[PDB]
Amino acid sequence: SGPVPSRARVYTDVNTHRPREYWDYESHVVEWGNQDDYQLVRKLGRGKYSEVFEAINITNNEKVVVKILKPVKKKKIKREIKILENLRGGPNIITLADIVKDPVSRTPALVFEHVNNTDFKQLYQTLTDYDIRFYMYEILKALDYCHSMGIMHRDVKPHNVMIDHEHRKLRLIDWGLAEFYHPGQEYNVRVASRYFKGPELLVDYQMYDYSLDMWSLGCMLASMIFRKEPFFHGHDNYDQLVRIAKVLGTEDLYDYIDKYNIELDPRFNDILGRHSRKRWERFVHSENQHLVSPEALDFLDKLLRYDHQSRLTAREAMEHPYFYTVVKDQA
Ligand SMILES: O=c1ccc2nc3ccc(O)cc3oc-2c1
Ligand SMILES: [Cl-]
Repeated sequence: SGPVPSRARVYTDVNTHRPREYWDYESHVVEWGNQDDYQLVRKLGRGKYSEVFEAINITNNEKVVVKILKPVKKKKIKREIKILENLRGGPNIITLADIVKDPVSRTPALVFEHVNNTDFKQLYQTLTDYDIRFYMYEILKALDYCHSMGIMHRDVKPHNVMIDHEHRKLRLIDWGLAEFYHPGQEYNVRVASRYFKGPELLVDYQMYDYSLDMWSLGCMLASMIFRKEPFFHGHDNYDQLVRIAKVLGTEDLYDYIDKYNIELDPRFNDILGRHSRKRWERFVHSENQHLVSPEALDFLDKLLRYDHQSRLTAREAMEHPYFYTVVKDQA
């Protein structure tokens, strides 16, 4: 019969009402700077798609971050570039400073404003309940903006959230997998990290939307409040759904399949089986009690849903009682 089509509850036609140039990144022309304006100081870390270095700008002696892209299809490079330019200036969004071509490998290398190289994974152990709500609110600002700009991150994870805890700044990075949202378009499910992949990715439902980022956010929230990184610890893409099914229950799962008429892989039918929907009070123990609250659990539950349309939008999430104390202090 085929899968039931779906659309985004919010920011649905935002790209349609914008000029071609905005979302048609293949036609985007790139103005290239010179690497002889930058000197690499030290490697900040390696990656699957790029190498990252701390660098200095020999024109104003300003510290920057250079991301030397590994060989990948031209349009994917233009995509990341265009998305960065479109989201530039947004709340908690990383700032692409300059676009440069490397002398040695002759590969493009994005230059970003220098942000305190503190990863979200290391700080997890030291976060108080308030710090969690605060930074989750900050991420929600970045997510709501890019969603409003018709852009899905498709790779939300702690490894992609830089935070300057000293000044309480936060930046959402790595937009290399980000894509523009168009109503009706079927996308590639092979995105994001395994532990943060939403159900529709695991069951191969290609017509997803902004809601994908909300699931990944839910996975982060769970890991923080329950002190379990990662929360859903699957071995592969099949086992990942099983780990989820053992928590959210198999009942809602097959109903999600039924609703959108999803052709489920025969493999799942053997490993899924039957599981009840666990209460969140189960994952609570003496070490994480101070992070768990009735407000937290209610908010977390509204993120982790099989049905992507059932998940809260980025704006709705910011209106949840869980952030009441945070919104107050900011005013
Ligand atoms: O201070 C930093 C450190 C690493 C960074 N890695 C990035 C990777 C991708 C991207 O789009 C932006 C990035 O910005 C960074 C800023
Ligand atoms: Cl229970």
